[PDB]
Amino acid sequence: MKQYLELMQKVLDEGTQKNDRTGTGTLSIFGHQMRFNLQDGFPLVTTKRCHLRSIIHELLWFLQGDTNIAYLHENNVTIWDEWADENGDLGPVYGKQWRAWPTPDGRHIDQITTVLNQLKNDPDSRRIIVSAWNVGELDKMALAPCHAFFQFYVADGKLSCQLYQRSCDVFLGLPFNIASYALLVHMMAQQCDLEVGDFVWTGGDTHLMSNHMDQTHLQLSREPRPLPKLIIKRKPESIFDYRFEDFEIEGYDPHPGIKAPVAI
Amino acid sequence: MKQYLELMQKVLDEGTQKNDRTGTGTLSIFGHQMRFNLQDGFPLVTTKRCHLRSIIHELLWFLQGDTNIAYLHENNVTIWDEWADENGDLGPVYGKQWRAWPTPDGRHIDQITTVLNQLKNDPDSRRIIVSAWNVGELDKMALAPCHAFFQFYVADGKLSCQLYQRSCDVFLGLPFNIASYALLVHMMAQQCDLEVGDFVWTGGDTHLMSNHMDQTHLQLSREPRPLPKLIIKRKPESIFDYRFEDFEIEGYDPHPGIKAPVAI
Ligand SMILES: O=C1NC(=O)N([C@H]2C[C@H](O)[C@@H](COP(=O)(O)O)O2)C[C@H]1[N+](=O)[O-]
Ligand SMILES: O=C1NC(=O)N([C@H]2C[C@H](O)[C@@H](COP(=O)(O)O)O2)C[C@H]1[N+](=O)[O-]
Repeated sequence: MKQYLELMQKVLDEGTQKNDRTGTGTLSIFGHQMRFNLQDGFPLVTTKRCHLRSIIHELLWFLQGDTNIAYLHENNVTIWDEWADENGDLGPVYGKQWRAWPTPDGRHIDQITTVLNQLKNDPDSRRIIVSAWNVGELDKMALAPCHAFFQFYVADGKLSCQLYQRSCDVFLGLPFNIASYALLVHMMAQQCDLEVGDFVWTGGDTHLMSNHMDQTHLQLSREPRPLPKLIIKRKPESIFDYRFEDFEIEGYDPHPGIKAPVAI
Repeated sequence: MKQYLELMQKVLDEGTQKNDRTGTGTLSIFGHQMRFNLQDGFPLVTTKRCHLRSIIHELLWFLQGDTNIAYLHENNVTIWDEWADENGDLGPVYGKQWRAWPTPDGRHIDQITTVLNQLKNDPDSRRIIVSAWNVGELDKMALAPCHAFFQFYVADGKLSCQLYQRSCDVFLGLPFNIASYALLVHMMAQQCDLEVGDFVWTGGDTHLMSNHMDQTHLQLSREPRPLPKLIIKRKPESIFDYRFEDFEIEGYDPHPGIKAPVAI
């Protein structure tokens, strides 16, 4: 996508050399924002093939409040394996905070239901927020949430969403994060009887791994194809009742996949 | 300031009419980002006079973890009066969350010290964050934090900071929020022996009150003057040992003040 390739070029042109915790260098910029009109099409990167199957399953898993990879395994989704312990536990990561944020007084807050209530009963609210950044539980998480904080917004029958992503691997992480939040906006809009508006992506440390220079050059040579169209085949009675087969992507014609290897 | 006046014009040109909880209309946009190179000067709005005295005292009060207005009163700062109860209590707002975020296991997390540790011992960290968005304590706050979440970043001996502000009154609130965070970046840089980099402001619902049309037109007619220079007169031994008189602003020559009235 146009916005994505401009970010990619901007990191190459403007990134400063920064070490990360792996020891691999990165090229890094701090602070960037992009916007996707969801009425223009589903924002799935076309300049390299992205397997949507994993994105969907992960999102459904988040919404269940599940932090054990067992569900992902039933479906042969392995994207969380490197972080899981022998039991398949990740600690209180994303889904746990979305659905069951623990308070000092013994409650567990369902942030997803809260947001649905607000969208339905107080759509002009400037407080419609989900946070995964639970300071008291960070130590226990396999890793700190990258996509940390998001806000919904309703104007003119349109649902928009802004994500604050503290840390972003532009090559491996970003394509997947944008699709995942766009899908969530579509499910939220469906459940609230609203139209989709904008997805606004905001980045903190937004970086390319230094061993991804060739892959980045390769991708930047490719021309974006038209965006696909997301189809939702049914309206469940709840945001928690979606199933994998409810979603269809139409018109997706990507350039071939690019493998990007990682250091250990 | 240039960036500020462009935001102001952009809300007028692009804002949609949105009601708020007061009942006053707003003109609102969702998602905006601006950047201030702090080496170019202190970002205090010149196209209307801003009284820095209040900004400073409020910031020192935040850093104390104090949520009772008593300290502000000793100094005849009244900006929090409309929200305080008869005892002068605000509930567990900003300062309480910065200095003493309560965990379910009975701890209180000092996020300011945490950030200082990281800046000194692990400056490449992509997790150097302070959040005021404590989901379990929102109900008890006089109001939900507007400036909710911020991230620090170190590259090339320069300290940058990004603020996510969920809700922003462009006329009354914003000038004051930018100065307050720029001052914090200067104090943090001083304590960590770093140079100042960028302050990146990111907005959610960014709005002008509909009864501020005349004041906005007036201000937009004015030409920005050069930015002032911040002077810190001493280096305290701790981020908690700053005093009002440690700060001086040099070269500040603003156009006259503009009063903006509010509905009740
Ligand atoms: O969804 C995600 N998107 C991402 O881009 N990441 C990336 C950003 C970083 O390159 C890395 C996390 O490392 P730290 O930022 O050091 O925690 O993983 C994180 C990630 N995740 O852990 O789920
Ligand atoms: O620092 C601040 N900056 C701001 O711009 N505000 C503004 C944004 C809104 O116009 C209003 C808060 O109302 P809600 O967004 O409805 O909570 O107050 C909030 C504020 N504060 O409460 O400290």
